[PDB]
Amino acid sequence: MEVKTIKVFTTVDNTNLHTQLVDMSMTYGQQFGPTYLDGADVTKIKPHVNHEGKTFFVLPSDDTLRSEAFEYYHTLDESFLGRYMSALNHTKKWKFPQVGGLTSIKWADNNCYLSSVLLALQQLEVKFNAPALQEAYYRARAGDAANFCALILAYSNKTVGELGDVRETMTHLLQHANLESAKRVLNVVCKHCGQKTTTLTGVEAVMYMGTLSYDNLKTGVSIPCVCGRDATQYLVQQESSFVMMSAPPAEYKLQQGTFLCANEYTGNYQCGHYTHITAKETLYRIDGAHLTKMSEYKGPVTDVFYKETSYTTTILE
Ligand code: NA
Ligand code: NA
Ligand code: NA
Ligand code: NA
Ligand code: NA
Ligand SMILES: [Zn+2]
Repeated sequence: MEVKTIKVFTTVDNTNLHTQLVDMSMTYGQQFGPTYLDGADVTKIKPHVNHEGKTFFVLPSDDTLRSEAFEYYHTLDESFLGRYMSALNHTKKWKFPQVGGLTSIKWADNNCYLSSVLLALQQLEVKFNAPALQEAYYRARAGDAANFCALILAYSNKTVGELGDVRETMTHLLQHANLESAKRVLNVVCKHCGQKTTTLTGVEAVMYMGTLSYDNLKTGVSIPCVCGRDATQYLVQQESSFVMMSAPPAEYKLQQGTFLCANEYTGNYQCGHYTHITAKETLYRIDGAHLTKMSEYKGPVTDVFYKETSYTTTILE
């Protein structure tokens, strides 16, 4: 007798494993719909005896599987799992060296922006609500980052090789972060329209666009008003474990002891390359696999991260 059937497990979350008896005369596709083995699309291939006992990813095709997928990924986007697997097939071949004491990514497939995201996240006090991200994030910190990168890509709506942006990616990822108690209060004054207090929560409490300087947000920054004037605003209260300050790329000085980490962007509107700046015993520039230690830094910066716990202004009235 030749082997005619094998047992395998199917899954949408790599936790709940569903036993299947596979007919070796049919493709995986004919039995399960689109099917993946460690990210590889095996929809069109027939089973091999060596597949016995292995785990295959499938698409959520009934209410139980849809619920498992929602519970794990925190999205109802039906294209998600397929995009995640498509990315994973490539990211499993990336290398994740330890550079400046952090897990970095050796350059491949225009992944510099992802390396900068990964490096930043390891330095923030952040956790993810979606179990897929939290579990992958833990593994990534130790150097097993292929799954985390594939997830970031899928959550971002980016494919492997696509040119990306750190701030855009962070906006997508932080939607799944533990920011429900993050709070920001801003005092806003327009000479025409008057005063108001703006309260922001979640992602909007930790991300700012317009200046790289947390000090400047504290002391006063210009912001457009609906009337056409420039109003001024300053930070009254902040409750979060970090803040991310972003601005269109420009030359900026970074001084050890005054920030957590940052993204350098060399380039312009068309094209650019993202590197990571951090500090340990001195300033570090981490460009994928490559470290440069620095005694000063003045260069093109787009995002600066700062530690926070709780801040309250001393500006009166
Ligand atoms: Na960074
Ligand atoms: Na995961
Ligand atoms: Na901010
Ligand atoms: Na302030
Ligand atoms: Na990097
Ligand atoms: Zn106004």
